[PDB]
Amino acid sequence: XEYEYEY
Amino acid sequence: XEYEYEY
Amino acid sequence: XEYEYEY
Amino acid sequence: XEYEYEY
Amino acid sequence: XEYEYEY
Amino acid sequence: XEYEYEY
Amino acid sequence: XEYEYEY
Amino acid sequence: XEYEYEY
Amino acid sequence: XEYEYEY
Amino acid sequence: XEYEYEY
Amino acid sequence: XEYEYEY
Amino acid sequence: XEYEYEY
Amino acid sequence: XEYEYEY
Amino acid sequence: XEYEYEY
Amino acid sequence: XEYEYEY
Amino acid sequence: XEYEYEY
Amino acid sequence: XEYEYEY
Amino acid sequence: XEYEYEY
Amino acid sequence: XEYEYEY
Amino acid sequence: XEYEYEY
Amino acid sequence: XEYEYEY
Amino acid sequence: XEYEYEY
Amino acid sequence: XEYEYEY
Amino acid sequence: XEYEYEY
Amino acid sequence: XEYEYEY
Amino acid sequence: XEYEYEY
Amino acid sequence: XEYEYEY
Amino acid sequence: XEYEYEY
Amino acid sequence: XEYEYEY
Amino acid sequence: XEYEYEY
Amino acid sequence: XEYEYEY
Amino acid sequence: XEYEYEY
Amino acid sequence: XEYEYEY
Amino acid sequence: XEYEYEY
Amino acid sequence: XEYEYEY
Amino acid sequence: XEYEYEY
Amino acid sequence: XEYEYEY
Amino acid sequence: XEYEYEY
Amino acid sequence: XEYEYEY
Amino acid sequence: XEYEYEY
Amino acid sequence: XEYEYEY
Amino acid sequence: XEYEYEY
Amino acid sequence: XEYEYEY
Amino acid sequence: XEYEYEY
Amino acid sequence: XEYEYEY
Amino acid sequence: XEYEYEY
Amino acid sequence: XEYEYEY
Amino acid sequence: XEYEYEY
Amino acid sequence: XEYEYEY
Amino acid sequence: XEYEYEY
Amino acid sequence: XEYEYEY
Amino acid sequence: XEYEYEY
Amino acid sequence: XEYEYEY
Amino acid sequence: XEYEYEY
Amino acid sequence: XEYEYEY
Amino acid sequence: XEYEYEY
Amino acid sequence: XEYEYEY
Amino acid sequence: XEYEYEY
Amino acid sequence: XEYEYEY
Amino acid sequence: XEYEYEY
Amino acid sequence: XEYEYEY
Amino acid sequence: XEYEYEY
Amino acid sequence: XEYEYEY
Amino acid sequence: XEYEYEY
Amino acid sequence: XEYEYEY
Amino acid sequence: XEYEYEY
Amino acid sequence: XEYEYEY
Amino acid sequence: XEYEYEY
Amino acid sequence: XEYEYEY
Amino acid sequence: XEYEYEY
Amino acid sequence: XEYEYEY
Amino acid sequence: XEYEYEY
Amino acid sequence: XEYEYEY
Amino acid sequence: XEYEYEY
Amino acid sequence: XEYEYEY
Amino acid sequence: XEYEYEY
Amino acid sequence: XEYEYEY
Amino acid sequence: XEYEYEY
Amino acid sequence: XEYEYEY
Amino acid sequence: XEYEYEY
Amino acid sequence: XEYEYEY
Amino acid sequence: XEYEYEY
Amino acid sequence: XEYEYEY
Amino acid sequence: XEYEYEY
Amino acid sequence: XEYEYEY
Amino acid sequence: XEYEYEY
Amino acid sequence: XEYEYEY
Amino acid sequence: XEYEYEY
Amino acid sequence: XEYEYEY
Amino acid sequence: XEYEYEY
Amino acid sequence: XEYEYEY
Amino acid sequence: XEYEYEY
Amino acid sequence: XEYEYEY
Amino acid sequence: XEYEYEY
Amino acid sequence: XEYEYEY
Amino acid sequence: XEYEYEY
Amino acid sequence: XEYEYEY
Amino acid sequence: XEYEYEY
Amino acid sequence: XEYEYEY
Amino acid sequence: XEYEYEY
Amino acid sequence: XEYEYEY
Amino acid sequence: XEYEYEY
Amino acid sequence: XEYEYEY
Amino acid sequence: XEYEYEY
Amino acid sequence: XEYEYEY
Amino acid sequence: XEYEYEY
Amino acid sequence: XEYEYEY
Amino acid sequence: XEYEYEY
Amino acid sequence: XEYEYEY
Amino acid sequence: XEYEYEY
Amino acid sequence: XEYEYEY
Amino acid sequence: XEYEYEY
Amino acid sequence: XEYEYEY
Amino acid sequence: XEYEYEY
Amino acid sequence: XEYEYEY
Amino acid sequence: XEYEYEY
Amino acid sequence: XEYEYEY
Amino acid sequence: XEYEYEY
Amino acid sequence: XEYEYEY
Amino acid sequence: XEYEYEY
Amino acid sequence: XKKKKKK
Amino acid sequence: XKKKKKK
Amino acid sequence: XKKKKKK
Amino acid sequence: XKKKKKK
Amino acid sequence: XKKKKKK
Amino acid sequence: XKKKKKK
Amino acid sequence: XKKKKKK
Amino acid sequence: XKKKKKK
Amino acid sequence: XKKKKKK
Amino acid sequence: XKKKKKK
Amino acid sequence: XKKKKKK
Amino acid sequence: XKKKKKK
Amino acid sequence: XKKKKKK
Amino acid sequence: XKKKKKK
Amino acid sequence: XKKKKKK
Amino acid sequence: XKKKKKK
Amino acid sequence: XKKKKKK
Amino acid sequence: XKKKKKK
Amino acid sequence: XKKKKKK
Amino acid sequence: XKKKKKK
Amino acid sequence: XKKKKKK
Amino acid sequence: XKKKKKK
Amino acid sequence: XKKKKKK
Amino acid sequence: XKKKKKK
Amino acid sequence: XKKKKKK
Amino acid sequence: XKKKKKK
Amino acid sequence: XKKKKKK
Amino acid sequence: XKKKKKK
Amino acid sequence: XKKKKKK
Amino acid sequence: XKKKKKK
Amino acid sequence: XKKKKKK
Amino acid sequence: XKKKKKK
Amino acid sequence: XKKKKKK
Amino acid sequence: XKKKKKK
Amino acid sequence: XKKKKKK
Amino acid sequence: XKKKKKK
Amino acid sequence: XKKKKKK
Amino acid sequence: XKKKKKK
Amino acid sequence: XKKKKKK
Amino acid sequence: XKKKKKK
Amino acid sequence: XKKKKKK
Amino acid sequence: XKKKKKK
Amino acid sequence: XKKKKKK
Amino acid sequence: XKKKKKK
Amino acid sequence: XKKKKKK
Amino acid sequence: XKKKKKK
Amino acid sequence: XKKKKKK
Amino acid sequence: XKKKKKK
Amino acid sequence: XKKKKKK
Amino acid sequence: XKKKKKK
Amino acid sequence: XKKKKKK
Amino acid sequence: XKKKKKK
Amino acid sequence: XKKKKKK
Amino acid sequence: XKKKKKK
Amino acid sequence: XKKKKKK
Amino acid sequence: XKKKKKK
Amino acid sequence: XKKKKKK
Amino acid sequence: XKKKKKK
Amino acid sequence: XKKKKKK
Amino acid sequence: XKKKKKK
Amino acid sequence: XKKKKKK
Amino acid sequence: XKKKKKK
Amino acid sequence: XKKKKKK
Amino acid sequence: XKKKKKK
Amino acid sequence: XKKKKKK
Amino acid sequence: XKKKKKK
Amino acid sequence: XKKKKKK
Amino acid sequence: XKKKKKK
Amino acid sequence: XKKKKKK
Amino acid sequence: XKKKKKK
Amino acid sequence: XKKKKKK
Amino acid sequence: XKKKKKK
Amino acid sequence: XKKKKKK
Amino acid sequence: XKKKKKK
Amino acid sequence: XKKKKKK
Amino acid sequence: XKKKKKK
Amino acid sequence: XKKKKKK
Amino acid sequence: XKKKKKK
Amino acid sequence: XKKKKKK
Amino acid sequence: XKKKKKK
Amino acid sequence: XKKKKKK
Amino acid sequence: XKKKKKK
Amino acid sequence: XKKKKKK
Amino acid sequence: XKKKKKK
Amino acid sequence: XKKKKKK
Amino acid sequence: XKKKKKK
Amino acid sequence: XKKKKKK
Amino acid sequence: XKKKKKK
Amino acid sequence: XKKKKKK
Amino acid sequence: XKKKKKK
Amino acid sequence: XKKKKKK
Amino acid sequence: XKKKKKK
Amino acid sequence: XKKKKKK
Amino acid sequence: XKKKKKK
Amino acid sequence: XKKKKKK
Amino acid sequence: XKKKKKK
Amino acid sequence: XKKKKKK
Amino acid sequence: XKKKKKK
Amino acid sequence: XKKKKKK
Amino acid sequence: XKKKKKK
Amino acid sequence: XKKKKKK
Amino acid sequence: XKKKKKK
Amino acid sequence: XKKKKKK
Amino acid sequence: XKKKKKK
Amino acid sequence: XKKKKKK
Amino acid sequence: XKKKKKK
Amino acid sequence: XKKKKKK
Amino acid sequence: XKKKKKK
Amino acid sequence: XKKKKKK
Amino acid sequence: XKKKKKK
Amino acid sequence: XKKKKKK
Amino acid sequence: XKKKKKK
Amino acid sequence: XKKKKKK
Amino acid sequence: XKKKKKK
Amino acid sequence: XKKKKKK
Amino acid sequence: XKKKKKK
Amino acid sequence: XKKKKKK
Amino acid sequence: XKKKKKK
Amino acid sequence: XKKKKKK
Amino acid sequence: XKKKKKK
C-alpha cells in the first residue's frame, strides 16, 4: 501493496 | 492494495 | 482496493 | 473497491 | 464498489 | 455499487 | 446500485 | 437502483 | 427503481 | 418504479 | 409505477 | 400507474 | 391508472 | 382509469 | 373511467 | 364512465 | 355514462 | 346515459 | 337517457 | 328518454 | 319520451 | 311522449 | 302523446 | 293525443 | 284527441 | 275529438 | 266531435 | 258533432 | 249535430 | 240538427 | 231540424 | 223542421 | 214545419 | 205547416 | 196550414 | 510492498 | 519491500 | 528490501 | 538488503 | 547487504 | 556486505 | 565484507 | 575483508 | 584481509 | 593480510 | 602478512 | 612476513 | 621475514 | 630473515 | 639471516 | 648469517 | 658467518 | 667465519 | 676463520 | 685461521 | 694459522 | 703457523 | 712455524 | 722452525 | 731450526 | 198571428 | 207569429 | 217567430 | 226566431 | 235564432 | 244562433 | 253560434 | 263558435 | 272556436 | 281554437 | 290552438 | 299550439 | 308547440 | 317545441 | 327543442 | 336540443 | 345538444 | 354535445 | 363532447 | 372530448 | 381527449 | 390524450 | 398522452 | 407519453 | 416516454 | 425513456 | 434510457 | 443507459 | 452504461 | 461501462 | 469499464 | 478496466 | 487493468 | 496490470 | 504487472 | 513484474 | 522481476 | 531478478 | 539475481 | 548473483 | 557470485 | 565467488 | 574464490 | 583462493 | 592459495 | 600457498 | 609454501 | 618452503 | 626449506 | 635447509 | 644445511 | 653443514 | 662440517 | 670438520 | 679436522 | 688434525 | 697433528 | 706431530 | 715429533 | 723427536 | 192545433 | 201544436 | 210543439 | 219542442 | 228541444 | 237540447 | 246539449 | 256538452 | 265538454 | 274537457 | 283536459 | 292535461 | 302535463 | 311534465 | 320533467 | 330533468 | 339532470 | 348531471 | 358530473 | 367530474 | 376529475 | 386528477 | 395527478 | 405526479 | 414525480 | 423524481 | 433522481 | 442521482 | 452520483 | 461518483 | 470517484 | 480515485 | 489513485 | 498511486 | 508509486 | 517507487 | 526505487 | 535503487 | 545501488 | 554498489 | 563496489 | 572493490 | 581490490 | 590488491 | 599485492 | 608482492 | 617479493 | 626476494 | 635472495 | 644469496 | 653466497 | 662463498 | 670459500 | 679456501 | 688453503 | 697449504 | 705446506 | 714442508 | 723439510 | 731435511 | 204575409 | 213572410 | 222569410 | 231566411 | 240562412 | 249559413 | 258556415 | 266553416 | 275549417 | 284546419 | 293542420 | 301539422 | 310536424 | 319532425 | 327529427 | 336525429 | 345522432 | 353518434 | 362515436 | 370512438 | 379509441 | 388505443 | 396502446 | 405499449 | 413496452 | 422493455 | 430490458 | 439487461 | 448485464 | 456482467 | 465479470 | 473477473 | 482475476 | 491472479 | 499470483 | 508468486 | 517466489 | 525464492 | 534463496 | 543461499 | 552459502 | 561458505 | 569456508 | 578455511 | 587454514 | 596453517 | 605452520 | 614451523 | 623450526 | 632449529 | 641448531 | 651447534 | 660446536 | 669445539 | 678445541 | 687444543 | 697443545 | 706443547 | 715442549 | 725441551 502516509 | 492516509 | 482517508 | 473517508 | 463517507 | 453517506 | 444516505 | 434516504 | 424516503 | 415516502 | 405515500 | 395515498 | 386514496 | 376514494 | 367514492 | 358513490 | 348513487 | 339513484 | 330513481 | 320512478 | 311512475 | 302512471 | 293513468 | 284513464 | 275513460 | 266514457 | 257514453 | 249515449 | 240516444 | 231517440 | 222519436 | 214520432 | 205522427 | 197524423 | 188526419 | 512516509 | 521515509 | 531514509 | 541513508 | 550512508 | 560511508 | 570510507 | 579508507 | 589506506 | 598505506 | 608503505 | 617500504 | 627498504 | 636495503 | 645493503 | 655490502 | 664487502 | 673483501 | 682480501 | 691477501 | 700473501 | 709469501 | 718465501 | 727461501 | 736457502 | 204595422 | 213593421 | 222591421 | 232588420 | 241586420 | 250583419 | 260580419 | 269577418 | 278573418 | 287570418 | 296566418 | 305563418 | 314559418 | 323555418 | 332551418 | 341547419 | 349542419 | 358538420 | 367534421 | 375529422 | 384525423 | 392520425 | 401516427 | 409511428 | 418507430 | 426502432 | 434498435 | 443493437 | 451489440 | 459485443 | 467481446 | 476476449 | 484472452 | 492469455 | 500465459 | 509461463 | 517458466 | 525454470 | 533451474 | 542448478 | 550445483 | 558442487 | 567440491 | 575437495 | 584435500 | 592433504 | 601431508 | 609429513 | 618428517 | 626426521 | 635425525 | 644424530 | 652423534 | 661422538 | 670422542 | 679421545 | 688421549 | 697421553 | 706421556 | 715421560 | 181534456 | 190535459 | 200536463 | 209537466 | 218537470 | 228538473 | 237539475 | 247541478 | 256542480 | 266543482 | 276544484 | 286545486 | 295546487 | 305547488 | 315548489 | 325549490 | 335550491 | 345550491 | 355551491 | 365551491 | 375551491 | 385552490 | 394551490 | 404551489 | 414551488 | 424550488 | 434549487 | 444548485 | 454547484 | 463546483 | 473544482 | 483542480 | 492540479 | 502537478 | 512535476 | 521532475 | 530529474 | 540526473 | 549522472 | 558519471 | 567515470 | 576511469 | 585507469 | 594502468 | 603498468 | 612493468 | 621488468 | 629483468 | 638478469 | 647473469 | 655468470 | 663463471 | 672458472 | 680453474 | 688447476 | 697442478 | 705437480 | 713432482 | 721427485 | 729422488 | 208587385 | 217582385 | 226577385 | 234572385 | 243567386 | 251562386 | 260557387 | 268552389 | 276547390 | 285542392 | 293536394 | 301531396 | 309526398 | 317521401 | 326516403 | 334511406 | 342506409 | 350501413 | 358496416 | 366492420 | 374488424 | 382483428 | 390479432 | 398475437 | 406472441 | 414468446 | 422465451 | 430462456 | 438459461 | 447456466 | 455454471 | 463452476 | 471450481 | 480448486 | 488447491 | 497445496 | 505444501 | 514443506 | 523443510 | 531442515 | 540442520 | 549442524 | 558442529 | 567442533 | 576442537 | 585443541 | 595444544 | 604444548 | 613445551 | 623446554 | 632447557 | 642448560 | 651449562 | 661450564 | 671451566 | 680453568 | 690454570 | 700455571 | 710456572 | 720457573 500500500501507499502509506501516516501524517 | 490500498491508498492510505492516516491523517 | 481501497482509497482510504482516516481523517 | 471502495472510496473510504472515515471523517 | 462503494463511495463511503462515514461522517 | 453504492454511494454511501452514514451521516 | 444505490444512493444511500443514512441520516 | 434506489435513491435511499433513511432519515 | 425506487425513490425511497423512510422518514 | 416507485416514488416511495414511508412517512 | 407508482407514487406512494404511506402516511 | 397509480397515485397512492394510504392515509 | 388510478388516483387512490385509502383514507 | 379511476379516481378512487375508499373513505 | 370512473369517479369512485366508496363512502 | 361513471360517477360512482356507493354510500 | 352514468351518474350512480347506490344509497 | 343515466342518472341513477338506487335508494 | 334516463332519470332513474329505484326508490 | 325517460323520467323513471320505480316507487 | 316518457314520464314514468310505476307506483 | 307519454305521461305514465301505472298506479 | 298521451296522459296515461292505468289505475 | 289522448287523456287516458283505464280505471 | 280524445278524453278517454275506460271505466 | 271525442269525450269518451266506456262505462 | 262527439260526446260519447257507451253505457 | 254529436251527443251520443248508447245506453 | 245531433242529440243521440240509442236506448 | 236533430234530437234523436231510437227507443 | 227535427225532433225524432223512433219508438 | 219537424216533430217526428214514428210510433 | 210539421207535427208528424206516423202511428 | 201541417199537423199530420197518418193513423 | 193544414190539420191532417189520414185515418 | 509498501510506499511508506511516516511524516 | 518497502520505500521508507521516516521524516 | 528496503529503501530507507531516516531523515 | 537495504538502501540506508541516516541523514 | 546494505548501502549505508551515515551522513 | 556493506557499502559504508560514514560521512 | 565491507567497502568502508570513514570520511 | 574490508576496503578501508580512513580519509 | 584488508585494503587499508590511512590517508 | 593487509595492504597498508599509511600516507 | 602485510604490504606496508609508510609513505 | 612483510613487504616494508619506509619511504 | 621481511622485505625492507628504508628509503 | 630479512632483505634489507638501507638506501 | 639477512641480505644487507647499506647503500 | 649475513650477506653484507657496505657500499 | 658473513659475506662482507666493504666497498 | 667471514668472507671479507675490504675493497 | 676468515677469507681476507685487503684489496 | 685466515686466508690473507694484502694486495 | 694463516695463509699470507703480502703481494 | 703461517704460509708466508712476501712477494 | 713458518713457510717463508721472501721473493 | 722455518722453511726459508730468500729468493 | 731452519731450512735456509739464500738463493 | 198577426200582421202588424205600427205606423 | 207576427209580421211586424214598427215604422 | 217574427218578421221584424224596426224602420 | 226572428227575422230582424233594425234599419 | 235570429237573422240580424243592424243596418 | 244568429246570422249577424252589423252593416 | 254566430255568423258575424262586422262590415 | 263563431264565423267572424271583421271587414 | 272561431273562424276569424280580420280583413 | 281559432282559424286566424290577419289579412 | 290556433291556425295563424299573419299575411 | 299554433300553426304560424308570418308571411 | 308551434309550427313556425317566418317567410 | 317548435318547427322553425326562417325562410 | 326545436327543428331549425335558417334557410 | 335542437336540429340545426344553417343553410 | 344539438345536431348542427352549417352548410 | 353536439353533432357538428361544418360543410 | 362533440362529433366534429370540418369538411 | 371530441371526435375530430379535419377532412 | 380527442380522436383526431387530420386527413 | 389524443388519438392522432396526421394522414 | 398521445397515440401518434404521422402517416 | 406517446405512441409514435412516423411511417 | 415514448414508443418510437421511425419506419 | 424511449423504445426506439429506427427501421 | 433507451431501448435502441437501429435496424 | 441504453440497450443498443446496431443491427 | 450501455448494452452494445454491433451486429 | 459498457457490455460490448462487436459481432 | 467494459465487457468486451470482439467476436 | 476491461474484460477482453479477442475471439 | 485488463482481463485479456487473445483466443 | 493485466491477466494475459495468448492462447 | 502481468499474469502471462503464452500457451 | 510478471508471472510468465511460456508453455 | 519475473517468475519465469519456459516449459 | 528472476525465478527461472527452463524445464 | 536469479534463481536458475535448468532442468 | 545466481542460484544455479544445472540438473 | 554464484551457488552452483552441476548435478 | 562461487559455491561449486560438481556432483 | 571458490568453494569447490568435485564429488 | 579456493577450498578444494576432490572427493 | 588453496585448501586442498585430494581424498 | 597451499594446505595439501593427499589422503 | 605448502603444508603437505601425504597420508 | 614446505611443511612435509610423508606419513 | 623444508620441515620434513618421513614417518 | 631442511629439518629432517627420518623416523 | 640440515638438521638430521635418523631415528 | 649438518646436525647429524644417527640414533 | 658436521655435528655428528652416532648414538 | 666434524664434531664426532661415536657413543 | 675433527673433534673425536670414541666413547 | 684431530682432537682424539679414545675413552 | 693430533691431540691424543688413549684413556 | 702428536700430543700423546696413553693414560 | 711427539709429546709422549705413557702414564 | 720426542718428549718422552715413561711415568 | 188541439186541446184534449181527457178526464 | 197541442195541450194534453190528461187527468 | 206540445204541453203534456200528465196528472 | 215540448213541456212534460209529469206530476 | 224539451222541459221535463218531473215531480 | 233539454232541461230535466228532476225533483 | 242539457241541464240536469237533479234535486 | 252538459251541466249536472247534482244537489 | 261538462260542468259537474256536485254539492 | 270538464269542470268538477266537488263541494 | 280538466279542472278539479276539490273543496 | 289538468288543474287539481285540492283544498 | 298538470298543476297540483295542493293546499 | 308537472308543477307541484305543495303548500 | 317537474317543478316541486315545496313550501 | 327537475327543479326542487325546497323552502 | 336537476337543480336543488335547498334553502 | 346536478346543481346543489345548498344555502 | 355536479356543482355543489355549499354556502 | 365536480366543482365544490365550499364557502 | 374535481375543482375544490375551498374558501 | 384535481385542483385544490385552498384559500 | 394534482395542483395544490395552497395560499 | 403533483404541483404544490405552497405560498 | 413533483414540483414543490415552496415560497 | 422532483424539483424543489425552495425560495 | 432531484433538482434542489435552494435559493 | 441529484443537482444541488445551492445559491 | 451528484452535482453540487455550491455558490 | 460527484462533481463539487465549489465557488 | 470525484472532481473537486475548488475555485 | 479523484481530480482536485485547486485554483 | 489522484491528480492534484494545484495552481 | 498520484500525479502532483504543483505549479 | 507518484509523479511530482514540481514547477 | 517515484519520478521527481523538479524544475 | 526513484528518478530525480533535478534541473 | 535511484537515478539522479542532476543537471 | 545508484546512477549519479552529475552534469 | 554505484556509477558516478561525473562530467 | 563502484565505477567512477570521472571526465 | 572499484574502477576509477580517470580521464 | 581496484583498477586505476589513469589517463 | 590493484592494477595501476598509468598512461 | 599490485601491477604497475607504468607507460 | 608486485609487478612493475616500467616501460 | 617483486618483478621489475625495467625496459 | 626479486627478479630484476633490466633491459 | 635475487636474480639480476642485466642485459 | 644472488644470481647475476650479467650479459 | 652468489653466482656471477659474467659473459 | 661464490662461483665466478667469468667467460 | 670460491670457485673461479676463468675461461 | 679456493679453486682456480684457470683455462 | 687452494687448488690452482692452471692449464 | 696448496696444490699447483701446473700443466 | 704444498704439492707442485709441474708437468 | 713440499712435494715437487717435477716431470 | 721436502721431497723432490725429479723425473 | 730432504729426499732428492733424482731419476 | 204580402205580394208587392212594384212596377 | 213576402214576395217583392221589384221590376 | 222573403223572395226578392229584383229585376 | 231569404232568396235574392238579383238579375 | 240565404240564397244569393247574383246573376 | 248561405249559398252565394255568383255568376 | 257558406258555399261560394264563384263562377 | 266554408266551401269555395272557385271556377 | 275550409275546402278550397280552386280550379 | 283546410283542404286546398289546387288544380 | 292542412292538406295541399297541389296538382 | 300538414300533408303536401305535390304531384 | 309534415309529410311531403313529392312525386 | 317530417317524412320526405321524395320519389 | 326526419325520415328521408329518397328514391 | 334522422334516417336517410337513400336508395 | 343518424342512420344512413345507403343502398 | 351514427350508423353507416353502406351496402 | 360510429358504426361503419361497410359491405 | 368507432367500429369499422369492413367486410 | 377503435375496433377494426377487417375481414 | 385500438383492436385490429385482421382476419 | 393496441391489440393486433393478426390471423 | 402493444400485444401482437401473430398467428 | 410489447408482447410478441409469435406462433 | 419486451416479451418475445417465440414458439 | 427483454425476455426471449425462445421455444 | 435480458433473459434468454433458450429451450 | 444477461441470464442465458441455455437448455 | 452475465450468468450462463449452460445445461 | 461472469458466472459460467457449465453442467 | 469470473467463476467457472465446471461440473 | 478467476475461480475455477473444476469438479 | 486465480484460485484453481481442482478436485 | 495463484492458489492451486490440487486434491 | 504461488501456493501449491498439492494433496 | 512459492510455497509448495506437498503432502 | 521458495518454501518446500515436503511432508 | 530456499527453505526445504523435508520431514 | 538455503536452509535444509532435514528431519 | 547454506545451513544443513541434519537431524 | 556453510554450517553443518550434524546431530 | 565452514563450521562442522558434529555432535 | 574451517572449524571442526567434533564432540 | 583450520581449528579442530576435538573433544 | 592449524590449531589442534585435542582434549 | 601449527599449534598442537594436546591436553 | 610448530608449537607442541604437550601437557 | 619448533617449540616443544613438554610439561 | 628447536627449543625443548622439558619440564 | 637447539636449546635444551632441561629442568 | 647447541645450548644444554641442564639444571 | 656446544655450550653445556651443567648446573 | 665446546664450553663446559661445569658448576 | 674446548674450555672446561670446572668450578 | 684446550683451556682447563680448574678452580 | 693446552693451558692448565690449576688454582 | 703446554702451559701449567700451577698455583 | 712446556712451561711449568709452579708457584 | 722445558722451562721450569719453580718459585
